[PDB]
Amino acid sequence: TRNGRDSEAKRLGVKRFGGESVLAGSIIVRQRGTKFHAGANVGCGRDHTLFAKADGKVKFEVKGPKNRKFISIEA
Amino acid sequence: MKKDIHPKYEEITASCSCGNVMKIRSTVGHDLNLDVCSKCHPFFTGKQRDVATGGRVDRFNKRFNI
Amino acid sequence: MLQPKRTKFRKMHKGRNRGLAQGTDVSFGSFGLKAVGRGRLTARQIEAARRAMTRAVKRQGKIWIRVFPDKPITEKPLAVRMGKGKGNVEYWVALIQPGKVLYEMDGVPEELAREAFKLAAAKLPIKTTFVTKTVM
Amino acid sequence: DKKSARIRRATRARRKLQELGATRLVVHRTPRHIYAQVIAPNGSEVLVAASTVEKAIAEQLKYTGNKDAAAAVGKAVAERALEKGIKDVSFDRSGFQYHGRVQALADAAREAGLQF
Amino acid sequence: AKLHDYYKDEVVKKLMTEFNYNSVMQVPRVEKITLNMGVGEAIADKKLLDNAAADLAAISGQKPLITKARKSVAGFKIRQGYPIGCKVTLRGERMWEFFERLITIAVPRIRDFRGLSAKSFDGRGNYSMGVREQIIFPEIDYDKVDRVRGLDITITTTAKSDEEGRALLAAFDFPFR
Amino acid sequence: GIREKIKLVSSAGTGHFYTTTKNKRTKPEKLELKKFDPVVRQHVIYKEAKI
RNA sequence: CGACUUACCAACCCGAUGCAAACUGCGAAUACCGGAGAAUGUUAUCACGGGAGACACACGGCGGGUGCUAACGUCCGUC
RNA sequence: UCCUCCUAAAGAGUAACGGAGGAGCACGAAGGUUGGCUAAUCCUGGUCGGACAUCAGGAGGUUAGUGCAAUGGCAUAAGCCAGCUUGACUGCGAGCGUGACGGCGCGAGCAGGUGCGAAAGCAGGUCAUAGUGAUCCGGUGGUUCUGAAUGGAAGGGCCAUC
RNA sequence: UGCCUGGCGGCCGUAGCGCGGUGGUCCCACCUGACCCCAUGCCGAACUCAGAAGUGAAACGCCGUAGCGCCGAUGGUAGUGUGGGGUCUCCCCAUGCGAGAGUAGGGAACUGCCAGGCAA
RNA sequence: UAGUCCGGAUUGGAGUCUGCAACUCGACUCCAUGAAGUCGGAAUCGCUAGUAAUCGUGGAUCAGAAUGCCACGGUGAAUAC
RNA sequence: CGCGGGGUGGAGCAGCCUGGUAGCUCGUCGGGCUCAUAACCCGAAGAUCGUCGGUUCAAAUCCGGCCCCCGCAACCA
RNA sequence: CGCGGGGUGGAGCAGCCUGGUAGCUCGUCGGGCUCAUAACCCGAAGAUCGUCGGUUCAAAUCCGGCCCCCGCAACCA
Ligand SMILES: [K+]
Ligand SMILES: [Mg+2]
Ligand SMILES: [Mg+2]
Ligand SMILES: [Mg+2]
Ligand SMILES: [Mg+2]
Ligand SMILES: [Mg+2]
Ligand SMILES: [Mg+2]
Ligand SMILES: [Mg+2]
Ligand SMILES: [Mg+2]
Ligand SMILES: [Mg+2]
Ligand SMILES: [Mg+2]
Ligand SMILES: [Mg+2]
Ligand SMILES: [Mg+2]
Ligand SMILES: [Mg+2]
Ligand SMILES: [Mg+2]
Ligand SMILES: [Mg+2]
Ligand SMILES: [Mg+2]
Ligand SMILES: [Mg+2]
Ligand SMILES: [Mg+2]
Ligand SMILES: [Mg+2]
Ligand SMILES: [Mg+2]
Ligand SMILES: [Mg+2]
Ligand SMILES: [Mg+2]
Ligand SMILES: [Mg+2]
Ligand SMILES: [Mg+2]
Ligand SMILES: [Mg+2]
Ligand SMILES: [Mg+2]
Ligand SMILES: [Mg+2]
Ligand SMILES: [Mg+2]
Ligand SMILES: [Mg+2]
Ligand SMILES: [Mg+2]
Ligand SMILES: [Mg+2]
Ligand SMILES: [Mg+2]
Ligand SMILES: [Mg+2]
Ligand SMILES: [Mg+2]
Ligand SMILES: [Mg+2]
Ligand SMILES: [Mg+2]
Ligand SMILES: [Mg+2]
Ligand SMILES: [Mg+2]
Ligand SMILES: [Mg+2]
Ligand SMILES: [Mg+2]
Ligand SMILES: [Mg+2]
Ligand SMILES: [Mg+2]
Ligand SMILES: [Mg+2]
Ligand SMILES: [Mg+2]
Ligand SMILES: [Mg+2]
Ligand SMILES: [Mg+2]
Ligand SMILES: [Mg+2]
Ligand SMILES: [Mg+2]
Ligand SMILES: [Mg+2]
Ligand SMILES: [Mg+2]
Ligand SMILES: [Mg+2]
Ligand SMILES: [Mg+2]
Ligand SMILES: [Mg+2]
Ligand SMILES: [Mg+2]
Ligand SMILES: [Mg+2]
Ligand SMILES: [Mg+2]
Ligand SMILES: [Mg+2]
Ligand SMILES: [Mg+2]
Ligand SMILES: [Mg+2]
Ligand SMILES: [Mg+2]
Ligand SMILES: [Mg+2]
Ligand SMILES: [Mg+2]
Ligand SMILES: [Mg+2]
Ligand SMILES: [Mg+2]
Ligand SMILES: [Mg+2]
Ligand SMILES: [Mg+2]
Ligand SMILES: [Mg+2]
Ligand SMILES: [Mg+2]
Ligand SMILES: [Mg+2]
Ligand SMILES: [Mg+2]
Ligand SMILES: [Mg+2]
Ligand SMILES: [Mg+2]
Ligand SMILES: [Mg+2]
Ligand SMILES: [Mg+2]
Ligand SMILES: [Mg+2]
Ligand SMILES: [Mg+2]
Ligand SMILES: [Mg+2]
Ligand SMILES: [Mg+2]
Ligand SMILES: [Mg+2]
Ligand SMILES: [Mg+2]
Ligand SMILES: [Mg+2]
Ligand SMILES: [Mg+2]
Ligand SMILES: [Mg+2]
Ligand SMILES: [Mg+2]
Ligand SMILES: [Mg+2]
Ligand SMILES: [Mg+2]
Ligand SMILES: [Mg+2]
Ligand SMILES: [Mg+2]
Ligand SMILES: [Mg+2]
Ligand SMILES: [Mg+2]
Ligand SMILES: [Mg+2]
Ligand SMILES: [Mg+2]
Ligand SMILES: [Mg+2]
Ligand SMILES: [Mg+2]
Ligand SMILES: [Mg+2]
Ligand SMILES: [Mg+2]
Ligand SMILES: [Mg+2]
Ligand SMILES: [Mg+2]
Ligand SMILES: [Mg+2]
Ligand SMILES: [Mg+2]
Ligand SMILES: [Mg+2]
Ligand SMILES: [Mg+2]
Ligand SMILES: [Mg+2]
Ligand SMILES: [Mg+2]
Ligand SMILES: [Mg+2]
Ligand SMILES: [Mg+2]
Ligand SMILES: [Mg+2]
Ligand SMILES: [Mg+2]
Ligand SMILES: [Mg+2]
Ligand SMILES: [Mg+2]
Ligand SMILES: [Mg+2]
Ligand SMILES: [Mg+2]
Ligand SMILES: [Mg+2]
Ligand SMILES: [Mg+2]
Ligand SMILES: [Mg+2]
Ligand SMILES: [Mg+2]
Ligand SMILES: [Mg+2]
Ligand SMILES: [Mg+2]
Ligand SMILES: [Mg+2]
Ligand SMILES: [Mg+2]
Ligand SMILES: [Mg+2]
Ligand SMILES: [Mg+2]
Ligand SMILES: [Mg+2]
Ligand SMILES: [Mg+2]
Ligand SMILES: [Mg+2]
Ligand SMILES: [Mg+2]
Ligand SMILES: [Mg+2]
Repeated sequence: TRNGRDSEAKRLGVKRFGGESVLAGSIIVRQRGTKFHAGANVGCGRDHTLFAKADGKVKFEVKGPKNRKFISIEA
Repeated sequence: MKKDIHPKYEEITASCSCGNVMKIRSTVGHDLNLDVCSKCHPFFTGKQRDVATGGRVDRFNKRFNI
Repeated sequence: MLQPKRTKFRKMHKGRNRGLAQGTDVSFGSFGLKAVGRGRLTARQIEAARRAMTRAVKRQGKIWIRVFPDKPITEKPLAVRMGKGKGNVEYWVALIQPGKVLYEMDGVPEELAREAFKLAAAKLPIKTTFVTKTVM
Repeated sequence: DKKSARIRRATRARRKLQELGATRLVVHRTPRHIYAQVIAPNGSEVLVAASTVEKAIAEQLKYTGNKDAAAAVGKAVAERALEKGIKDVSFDRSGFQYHGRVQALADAAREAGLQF
Repeated sequence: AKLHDYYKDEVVKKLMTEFNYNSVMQVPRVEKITLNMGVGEAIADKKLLDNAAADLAAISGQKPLITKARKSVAGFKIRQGYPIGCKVTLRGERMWEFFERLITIAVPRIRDFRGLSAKSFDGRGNYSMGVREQIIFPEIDYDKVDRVRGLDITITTTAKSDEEGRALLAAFDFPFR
Repeated sequence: GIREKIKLVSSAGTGHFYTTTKNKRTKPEKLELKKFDPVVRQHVIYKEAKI
């Protein structure tokens, strides 16, 4: 053949889901671009990884002018 | 405007041979001397004299005259 | 022989020809050849059935071809073992679900439009039927 | 349009400031008049507001739209803000280059006592 | 400032009667005069553009911007961010001073000037002249320049149509065909 | 290949150093960044040097 | 250099149709993650230690790659 | 060996000599940060100037751009200019993700000491995911460690790095 | 209390366009000047400063009009978990879930908190 | 010491004579026009003194139409081992 | 069918695997030389690079398909 | 890993250890030559030392780097 190569899989996706209790530091979403965005008490690292900045329950929202998905935390 | 970088934009007197004296401001020096202006240029007469040039039948009649 | 003029990808998966068709209504022309059966029409079959209609109705009338291939079919050479790559694209097919209007005619009599579609249907693999442009 | 270009030029500050959850001092400048208002960290309700459009301040000044007028508002807002109990705030320049009237307003707000 | 005051004192009036304008702001006013000089031959000789800038800086008051090439193209052998021409975007006070000097004493020195094109409008009142030589302006000394590199003048206005924008210029005794 | 590696050495202090890459052909002059020396515990002018 | 004729060939928008594993302005059933609560189950769970075997699988049904929608073929997912 | 897309059955993962493409670097500014900007393709008009340089307008609305493939992303722009600079910083690290493991990744906050901004703040390399190899054995500089009787030293160790 | 207009959020297109009409006492915008503060990689177009002669022309508001965009049922259709059956590269019963598209239509948004002016 | 006050081609216009007649197709004149050309590649020609070179001049044919032909005289060389 | 290498004025060769440049030798056309032809001398033209597509600011030169062309391999039973 | 030599017109050379004066040979255009061609002969057109830095009256030259050019023989993750 001419081809037959492939990269190792990156285990990207929503790790902790909506309504799930998480501890401060817990990664919520591993993903490439900002498919989800950082809302209240959530960070956004160099890898665009959304992580909890405070102990609470995860909350997914669909808010903004352009109608983007935001991840917030509420204690 | 930004000072230093630009050239010296000084006032000067334009005076053509027609008689139209006219102060202006430009990068020249001391004085000016012009040939023509917006007044005294042949465009209002120019178009009258330029368009009415053709005429072949009368040119023949001027030679024969009969 | 009908074929896409350039394509994104040379080779395509096999897939599965399931469900019902979408081009069911006789849209442009008066009459039409509807596919009762399920299957796939090669580029050769379409041209062969087009020639059989066109030559039956003569110069007069107008024909539409609602189906177009755009699905390449690979085939492995003779006396070649399995694997060592996907085979080479030989021919092109159009997947035909039940209900799909294949051809449509216009500007001909009803009795002589049928006789033409029989000759076309004879070339095709799929079981077909005659349909008229109804209202709504 | 100019306005729209000023809004999106400001937006980055606003959105960064609402994420922190801080009490912002918005300052809307205008050819005639200069406005200022302290807004609660939620963003909706206003706690303190002052401007040269207010006759209480307009009656005193020479002209409503200059550095000395901006200082008079900048003093006023901060003078109310301390009575309400506000002290630690942020300063939303609101798409206006921090230089003239808004700088005078901010400096007057600092010198009045509003610690930010 | 002479043509500037002429606009306000006269012309402001003359145009009101033609198109029965509701307000004084409806009348077209002249916004900016943009002198361009796409020298182009600066690919070979780098100084040749510095000579053109010296000529634009003479013709206008202010010093020109050296315009970079927007995109790379093979047809002329140029690349992204290469200095290819000069421009001056003069407006306000010196604009009216230049606009007088253009029509009153520069146009008349155009070689065999018979009439300027009245059909040279953009469909939105913005006029565009193109002068062949530099010598037509009296700011350039004769034994200084050694190349006939023309510029092009572009008068930008607030009019919404070329017919509406023609009267504006025509009202300044602008020589049309 | 091409882009070699260098040793940014501290001026004022102990022989602590950083290491970075550098293109030597395009940039023939030497670096002079102002990085943190942790032995002195201070920001110091770190000059370029070879390994 | 002034310009007429024309058995004539297909643009980008219009309206009407199709098609797509590597197209998506939409979009299920399921499956998966978390919490709440009954009841049921020989703790079924997870944790640490002692011993292993095993790491040639087969076919059948569903989703598929491959082959010819060939093979008691081949390769995966799932029972 | 590594990265991207599909195959992959809407969590993760998932094979074949299945289908298509890439990588083995680049960069002292192409990093940091404050201040500004906003794109392709046209249609017009315009000195040479043409099918295409530069200017002016309009219509467009991201059709572009992103150091390099693809996918996901980007207007608050992560795109494009600009001014100061060295956070491409040392010691840590709550907690998570991903690994059979060796490993790999993300990370608020803390201590020290810095840039930038008026500050709010931001900054522990670059839109993200490729740019890479374990140990052993040596080399180089350092060091509050060892120092085969005792002082040293060699050789070790520990740091940093090849 | 209403009528106005600003600032600032909630909501993100039933919230946007095209179209037609309008507002200028304030408010807002163009505007007026540029010794200055500061500004253009040229230009007071920007940004900035000082002002009040004009104006509501453009902008922005604001009210109208379905030319578009958008929202959008019901019934059906397609898929489909579970269990069964076929004529078994396809489908069909039983039972649950049930779109997309397209119709009937809805539609010129709706509200918070200060702040100023105007008929009360 | 310049494509020049060098060259004077080429063209537009206005004419003059001859001649039945000047557009194909004459000559000359005036006005404007102002080209190639900066001493010529391989080659190559004539010329041994009033000759070569160079300046004008006339005639024949001829209504008109020479830069040709045939004649005439001005200045007048170099070189021939 | 696998595997390298090719395809450039009329001929044979460079330039091609390091992207912007088209040379060399004959032949051809024009003029010389000769009584003439050859030889010889002096000028001149002549190839968008197999073809169709990409990538790119730009392709003879990079990459892909397809049409000829050489060289190599198609073995154990 | 090194100590060493070596670095000029387009290129192959020397000259470079013994600081004040960069040669020499192929590429170079005009001659003279001959009814002519080849030769042969004569003169012309080009580097202030790859390049940057210290001292001293004078620095390719004395001394340090770079870009490198290597001769080699060593080279055991
Ligand atoms: K598995
Ligand atoms: Mg694989
Ligand atoms: Mg992958
Ligand atoms: Mg894999
Ligand atoms: Mg592996
Ligand atoms: Mg970070
Ligand atoms: Mg499939
Ligand atoms: Mg279908
Ligand atoms: Mg349909
Ligand atoms: Mg094979
Ligand atoms: Mg910013
Ligand atoms: Mg008031
Ligand atoms: Mg310091
Ligand atoms: Mg057609
Ligand atoms: Mg349509
Ligand atoms: Mg897919
Ligand atoms: Mg799909
Ligand atoms: Mg739709
Ligand atoms: Mg969606
Ligand atoms: Mg649902
Ligand atoms: Mg369920
Ligand atoms: Mg559960
Ligand atoms: Mg649980
Ligand atoms: Mg539970
Ligand atoms: Mg529970
Ligand atoms: Mg309970
Ligand atoms: Mg228990
Ligand atoms: Mg447990
Ligand atoms: Mg367990
Ligand atoms: Mg055990
Ligand atoms: Mg095994
Ligand atoms: Mg196995
Ligand atoms: Mg076994
Ligand atoms: Mg198996
Ligand atoms: Mg089986
Ligand atoms: Mg199956
Ligand atoms: Mg099978
Ligand atoms: Mg059996
Ligand atoms: Mg099997
Ligand atoms: Mg998948
Ligand atoms: Mg998956
Ligand atoms: Mg799944
Ligand atoms: Mg497996
Ligand atoms: Mg590869
Ligand atoms: Mg690197
Ligand atoms: Mg910079
Ligand atoms: Mg940054
Ligand atoms: Mg528009
Ligand atoms: Mg793009
Ligand atoms: Mg791409
Ligand atoms: Mg950046
Ligand atoms: Mg950016
Ligand atoms: Mg500083
Ligand atoms: Mg510095
Ligand atoms: Mg500095
Ligand atoms: Mg680094
Ligand atoms: Mg990384
Ligand atoms: Mg301390
Ligand atoms: Mg600290
Ligand atoms: Mg500082
Ligand atoms: Mg500071
Ligand atoms: Mg701070
Ligand atoms: Mg950052
Ligand atoms: Mg970057
Ligand atoms: Mg990147
Ligand atoms: Mg990467
Ligand atoms: Mg080993
Ligand atoms: Mg060791
Ligand atoms: Mg040693
Ligand atoms: Mg020591
Ligand atoms: Mg210690
Ligand atoms: Mg000791
Ligand atoms: Mg000791
Ligand atoms: Mg010791
Ligand atoms: Mg002992
Ligand atoms: Mg002792
Ligand atoms: Mg001892
Ligand atoms: Mg002792
Ligand atoms: Mg030691
Ligand atoms: Mg050691
Ligand atoms: Mg230790
Ligand atoms: Mg609105
Ligand atoms: Mg309107
Ligand atoms: Mg209107
Ligand atoms: Mg009105
Ligand atoms: Mg009106
Ligand atoms: Mg008032
Ligand atoms: Mg102005
Ligand atoms: Mg202004
Ligand atoms: Mg209006
Ligand atoms: Mg209007
Ligand atoms: Mg209303
Ligand atoms: Mg209505
Ligand atoms: Mg209606
Ligand atoms: Mg109605
Ligand atoms: Mg209902
Ligand atoms: Mg079943
Ligand atoms: Mg079933
Ligand atoms: Mg049953
Ligand atoms: Mg039965
Ligand atoms: Mg059966
Ligand atoms: Mg329904
Ligand atoms: Mg629906
Ligand atoms: Mg719908
Ligand atoms: Mg309808
Ligand atoms: Mg209706
Ligand atoms: Mg409304
Ligand atoms: Mg209402
Ligand atoms: Mg209230
Ligand atoms: Mg001279
Ligand atoms: Mg000439
Ligand atoms: Mg002359
Ligand atoms: Mg010439
Ligand atoms: Mg010449
Ligand atoms: Mg001569
Ligand atoms: Mg000769
Ligand atoms: Mg003579
Ligand atoms: Mg004579
Ligand atoms: Mg005679
Ligand atoms: Mg003669
Ligand atoms: Mg050649
Ligand atoms: Mg010949
Ligand atoms: Mg050929
Ligand atoms: Mg491209
Ligand atoms: Mg080429
Ligand atoms: Mg030796
Ligand atoms: Mg002779
Ligand atoms: Mg080794």
